[PDB]
Amino acid sequence: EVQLQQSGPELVRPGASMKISCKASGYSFTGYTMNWVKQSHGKNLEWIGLINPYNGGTSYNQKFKGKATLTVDKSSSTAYMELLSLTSEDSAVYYCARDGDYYRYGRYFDYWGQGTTLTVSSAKTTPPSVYPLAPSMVTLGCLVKGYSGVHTFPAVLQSDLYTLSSSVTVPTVTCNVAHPASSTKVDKKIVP
Amino acid sequence: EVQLQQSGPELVRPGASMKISCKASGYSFTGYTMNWVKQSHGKNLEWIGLINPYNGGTSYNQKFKGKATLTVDKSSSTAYMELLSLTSEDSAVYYCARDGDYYRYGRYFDYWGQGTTLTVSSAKTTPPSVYPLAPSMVTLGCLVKGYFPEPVTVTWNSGSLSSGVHTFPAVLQSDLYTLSSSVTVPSSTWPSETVTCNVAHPASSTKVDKKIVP
Amino acid sequence: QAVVTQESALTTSPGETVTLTCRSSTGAVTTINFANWVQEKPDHLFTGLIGGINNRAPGVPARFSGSLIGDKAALTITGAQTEDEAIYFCALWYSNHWVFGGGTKLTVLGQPKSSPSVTLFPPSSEELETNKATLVCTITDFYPGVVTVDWKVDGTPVTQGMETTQPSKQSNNKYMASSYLTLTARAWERHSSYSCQVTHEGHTVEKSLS
Amino acid sequence: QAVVTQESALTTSPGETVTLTCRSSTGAVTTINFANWVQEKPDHLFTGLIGGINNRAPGVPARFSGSLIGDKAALTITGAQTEDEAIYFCALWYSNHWVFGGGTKLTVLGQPKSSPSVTLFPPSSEELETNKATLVCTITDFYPGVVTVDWGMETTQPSKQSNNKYMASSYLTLTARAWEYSCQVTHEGHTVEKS
Amino acid sequence: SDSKILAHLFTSGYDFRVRPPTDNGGPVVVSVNMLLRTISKIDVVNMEYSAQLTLRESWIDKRLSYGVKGDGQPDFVILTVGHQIWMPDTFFPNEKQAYKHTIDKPNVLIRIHNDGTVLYSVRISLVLSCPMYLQYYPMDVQQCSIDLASYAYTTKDIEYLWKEHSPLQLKVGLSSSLPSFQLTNTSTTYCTSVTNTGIYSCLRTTIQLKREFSFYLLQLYIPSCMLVIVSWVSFWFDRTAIPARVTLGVTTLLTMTAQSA
Amino acid sequence: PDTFFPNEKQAYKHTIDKPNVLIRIHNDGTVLYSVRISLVLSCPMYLQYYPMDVQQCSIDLASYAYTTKDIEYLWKEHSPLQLKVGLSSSLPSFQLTNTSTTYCTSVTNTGIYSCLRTTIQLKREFSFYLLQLYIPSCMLVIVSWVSFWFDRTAIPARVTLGVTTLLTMTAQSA
Amino acid sequence: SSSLPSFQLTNTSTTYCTSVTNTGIYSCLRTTIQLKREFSFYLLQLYIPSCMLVIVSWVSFWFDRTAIPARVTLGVTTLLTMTAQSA
Amino acid sequence: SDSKILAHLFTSGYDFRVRPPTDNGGPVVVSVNMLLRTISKIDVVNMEYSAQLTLRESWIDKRLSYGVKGDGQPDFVILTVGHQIWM
Ligand SMILES: CC[C@H](C)[C@H]1O[C@]2(CC[C@@H]1C)C[C@@H]1C[C@@H](C/C=C(\C)[C@@H](O[C@H]3C[C@H](OC)[C@@H](O[C@H]4C[C@H](OC)[C@@H](O)[C@H](C)O4)[C@H](C)O3)[C@@H](C)/C=C/C=C3\CO[C@@H]4[C@H](O)C(C)=C[C@@H](C(=O)O1)[C@]34O)O2
Ligand SMILES: *[C@@H]1O[C@H](CO)[C@@H](O)[C@H](O)[C@H]1NC(C)=O
Ligand SMILES: *[C@@H]1O[C@H](CO)[C@@H](O)[C@H](O)[C@H]1NC(C)=O
Ligand SMILES: N[C@@H](CCC(=O)O)C(=O)O
Ligand SMILES: N[C@@H](CCC(=O)O)C(=O)O
Repeated sequence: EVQLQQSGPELVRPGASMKISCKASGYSFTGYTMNWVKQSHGKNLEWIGLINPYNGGTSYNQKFKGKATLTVDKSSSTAYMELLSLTSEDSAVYYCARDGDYYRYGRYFDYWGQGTTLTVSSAKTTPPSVYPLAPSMVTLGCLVKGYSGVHTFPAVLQSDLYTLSSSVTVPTVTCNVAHPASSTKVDKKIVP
Repeated sequence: EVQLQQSGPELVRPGASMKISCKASGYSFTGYTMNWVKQSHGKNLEWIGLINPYNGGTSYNQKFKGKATLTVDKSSSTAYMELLSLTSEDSAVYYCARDGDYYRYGRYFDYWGQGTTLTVSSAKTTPPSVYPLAPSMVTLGCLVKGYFPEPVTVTWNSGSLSSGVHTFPAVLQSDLYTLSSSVTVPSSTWPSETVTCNVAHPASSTKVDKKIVP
Repeated sequence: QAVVTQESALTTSPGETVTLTCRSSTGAVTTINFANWVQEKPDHLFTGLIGGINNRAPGVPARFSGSLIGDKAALTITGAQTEDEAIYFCALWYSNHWVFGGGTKLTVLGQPKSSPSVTLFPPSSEELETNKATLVCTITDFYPGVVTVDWKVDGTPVTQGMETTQPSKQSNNKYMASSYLTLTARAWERHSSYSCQVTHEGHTVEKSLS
Repeated sequence: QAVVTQESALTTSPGETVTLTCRSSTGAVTTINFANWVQEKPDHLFTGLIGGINNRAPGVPARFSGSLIGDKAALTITGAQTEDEAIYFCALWYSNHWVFGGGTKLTVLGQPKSSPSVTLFPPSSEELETNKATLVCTITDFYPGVVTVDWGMETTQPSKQSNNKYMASSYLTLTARAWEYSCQVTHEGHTVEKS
Repeated sequence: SDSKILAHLFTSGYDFRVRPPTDNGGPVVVSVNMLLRTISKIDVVNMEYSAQLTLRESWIDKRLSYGVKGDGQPDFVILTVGHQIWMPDTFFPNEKQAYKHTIDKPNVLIRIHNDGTVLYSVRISLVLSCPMYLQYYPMDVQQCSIDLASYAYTTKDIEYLWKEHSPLQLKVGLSSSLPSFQLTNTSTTYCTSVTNTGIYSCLRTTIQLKREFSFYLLQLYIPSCMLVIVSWVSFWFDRTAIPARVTLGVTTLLTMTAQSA
Repeated sequence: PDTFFPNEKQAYKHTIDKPNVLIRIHNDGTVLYSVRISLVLSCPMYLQYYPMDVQQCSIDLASYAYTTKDIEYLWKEHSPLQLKVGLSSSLPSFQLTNTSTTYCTSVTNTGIYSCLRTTIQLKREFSFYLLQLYIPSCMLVIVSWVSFWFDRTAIPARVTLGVTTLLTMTAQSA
Repeated sequence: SSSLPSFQLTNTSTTYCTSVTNTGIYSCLRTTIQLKREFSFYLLQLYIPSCMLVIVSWVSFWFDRTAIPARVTLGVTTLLTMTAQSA
Repeated sequence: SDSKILAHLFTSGYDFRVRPPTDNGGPVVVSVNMLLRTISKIDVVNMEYSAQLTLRESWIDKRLSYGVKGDGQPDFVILTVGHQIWM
């Protein structure tokens, strides 16, 4: 069985540059060319470029011309990708997807990696700003900002910080908002 | 012995398109190129086009460029012909005629098929309207008019008077076929001897008789 | 465009030598026309005789032979037989396609010539109720089976509305045909005299009605 | 520039035949676009299905098949299975690079459908004080996990619950002065709206 | 008419060095048909084979359209000499030797259809390398190929696609000019590869050659059995007359060597 | 006419000192074109009767670009094919028994192309195979018989004969 | 390497060969390939058949010293054959 | 665009016979890449071998610069026929 194991997740400051790997095993590494795909929260899947292990030859998407640099280490069967001048926009999950054909370009995808999550941020710890929300069964809400029926929804990214709310259906209602990294726990009484 | 058996007769409505076949046997099918000829009642013989079985290569008459599409199925030794956007003008008998030379174009005809009669009419199943045809020797006749589809059957005196009867070929006068049928008898037997013509259209179970009065 | 021309029909006795001709309208029939000759027996039986350069179909009798007599293609049957009686189409090759002729109905005489029996029927008052007039003209007992049907309405010859069937062998080996005339109900009342004339072997047989 | 378009989401029952489509913005999807199809299982599991000329990845089930129906690329699953429920991205090759689509969230049914329970919360007084007003339109209990929020906005990604009915939250951001409204959710049919 | 149509096409500003334009800026799509005429000289020592074929290329060049819908003008116009047309700079990657046939007149055919579609036909004799594997030598099958790709134009400018219907064709008198083998199977594939200068589109036609056995039956197996059997007829000579036995065994053995050599 | 030889594998025009061509333009517009050409044509051979076989080799001639609507080939009416007197004397191994002049017009995917075909019939000379194959083999088989006249006791002589002639037979065949 | 059956391209090098001539000093590059001759052929077509040939010359040590025609026929044949093979 | 860029390069006074100029008057540096395709017919008698290769040469010719920094024009332009370049 073939496998493409990529490096772990990374956190880096803007302006810096880091390099993620993709160790291939289970096949003649130098036979299939490697693609690099970028999945961001803001957009769709983007094709960064590709490299032929046997050849060293590369071809980039005009968009990533200069942002990415594809290399390959034949000895270790690993494909690398440099990312330069990292910014907020570079915060994404980077996959490596193998091409299909044996010692030739087939233009179709085989196996991908588990992905590598790259986070580029320049904000220090911040206490969660809790703002209570309110309008049989009445539903109440509790909004965390810039940080039976217990529904905590996903966390967005508003202005370089996070923000989620908290529904809760019931026939003194209060919500506990804690934050380990900031060491701040706040309560907000839900009043009509 | 070589043989070219074509598909049976076909009836289709205008605008539609059908495909007739030509199964070849008795020779190395892929060796002789096939011609397609169209014989219509309105005109002469027309050459539609030809195809080389071994090659897949085709060459059409400018007239039928787009109307006909020659193909070939090597496995079954069959030559096909598509006909598109069929109209009244496409009503004809289509023959397939083999070329003469072995693995080369000789430009001469060998064997033909029995032919395939293609009838294109948007006509509805219509029974025949029979009209009497009256004038030493006396000649009487019938007129099977405005009927479809063919065929029809005619007799005289329910079969009794079977001598001297002539049932003529049909024609397409108003999109509906039409034929007539005469008979010869001594005058002393008409209007003296009582007589009538029997028409039988099987396509709509219509068996109408019409007496021949002066 | 280019038109191929043949004799409407020809006659010959068993044993004699007859020659059919194939004329090109653009000029003389040259070798690059690859004059072809095809035979059509009754019941739609087609088979090739001559063609190509000087090739002939498998089994074509030795009596059949092709040539370029004058400036048209010839098809000469030396020692005609009874079974040779059929319709012969010739086809010329113009550049990239075939053009057929009108065909020649060769008759091998195995029966005395019989003049046609023409009868012209008046459009039954019956069908006039449908406001439609149809004149039937039955033609029987003639030989050879080749007749020319021409209509006439008050002297002037018919140009439109006429349809004549192809002669057909009847019981007694003679041929028969029928020719119709299409007219509005209005026309029969409007025009008083009609005649269907039939040409056969030269002479003509006229039957009219007022 | 060139944009690839797919159905936001589709539904089908186990055994049936569903078809996803991939549309090109520049024109018809031709063979030199080398239409590719990629599957994404939950937890970021990508694998190729079809692509190239008419090549397919190793192990791709026979039920999967590609074609050029009409003037866009098709991906037909004949005899859908439970495990076939995933997100399908198609990619077209334009000259010298790949362009992906929005993806299609194919759902292979398992639980009876469920209307989305919507509730629109207004901005609290603590926000209007900060000079920044926020609206929260919470959506709970719905299936399949495909809703479309319609009110500066920012809706989260569908996520299953304890009862297997995906949920989500929508955030309409404004300013205190702007503040000085209604959220409608269209879910596979009727449209639940509140003001 | 035809000479006038050609005049109208080159009287304007036409450059045969410029790649034909495209609606969406895409590459030029070149459909390829290939007619194998003869496959000969299958060299097993130098692992190569000779083959003569008619290459047929077809692409659209809107700059050469003259009739568009036409229906009043000739469907296509044969390109006469002295008129330059951009052509795919295609070559054969595995060709070791190649010849165009230009006797009396060059063996080419160029047509310019009203819609701008161009047909290009040319006779070419090739000597292609075909790596052979003789593991089963006497009863082996080899697969030889003809590769076809652009040399200078990358994937953004030129893309090759096999004709949709019958991309590869064989002349009737091919198997009869190939006595030693039997052309069992053919295939039509793509071999587009990514190089250091870019990604180049590539087609690959493949023929499968089955080695005829009758020769090796008669020239190897039969005569060796006949040789081994002779070594046995010495088992029937009295053990006292050993000169006869040795002469047999030794002769057949020596002969066996020669045959193998 | 852009004529070529469909079954030609190699071809050369002769242009020494001056090209070997002749062009004439008659008053009526008729053009004569003559040219020397050396060819290497493919000729599929059938060796069923090898030693005493006859082969039929051909030269095909057709237009490459011009179809049936533009150019049509026809063999000259009188003596289309001619042989130089010193032809059979430069062909020692065979005997040119018969020649024919035919047409091979074919229908291809690009159209219908006119084509001529001249054919020569080659009869393999037998004298060589008589002297180098049959005679020496009979002579070899006959030698294997002279061992039937040696006493049955002297078998070394018999074996030496039978074995030698047998081995030799092999070599000759190879 | 698959089109090179008889050898094995073991090593390559990239060097310079700039030389000083009578017309001046000319820059020069030199690429070098190292070819290792495949042995399987020579094993089967030379060594094996020669050992087999030498071994046959030994089987005459087991024939009675009285039947020398057998011994000579062996020794001489193998010797002659050895010559041919070498040629 | 491309044909225009080529026009601009040869519309001036360009001579393909003149060696490209240099900043310090030094020689033209020609970088060489070599791609061996096939190595065949290794003749031991005539001591020679056959080999097909793709030669790749790269040098700077400031006279042919058209975009300089570019970043607005195509990175490079394929040289069409009819345009002479010192090689
Ligand atoms: C065995 C040698 C002695 C002298 C014997 O010779 C004879 C009889 C007398 C002696 C006892 C005659 C000899 C054949 C051998 C029998 C050999 C076989 C049946 C096969 O081989 C064996 C042994 C071989 O390993 C030596 C072994 O391969 C292994 C090991 C190798 O590495 C050490 C490695 O490379 C390889 C990959 O895996 C193999 C699997 O199996 C057979 C393959 C041999 C064929 C030999 C020949 C074919 O044509 C050759 C030549 O055209 C000729 C004229 C003489 C032949 C010959 O020489 O004939 C010849 O060279 O016996
Ligand atoms: C030569 O002559 C004989 C008898 O005419 C004929 O059978 C044969 O086909 C001819 N050969 C050629 C090649 O013309
Ligand atoms: C090739 O490899 C060998 C390994 O020992 C080395 O000696 C030699 O210098 C290398 N270079 C060449 C000439 O190929
Ligand atoms: N198609 C050629 C381009 C030339 C080059 O790459 O240098 C090749 O790949 O070899
Ligand atoms: N007469 C040429 C024409 C070339 C072509 O058909 O492409 C042939 O042998 O087919």
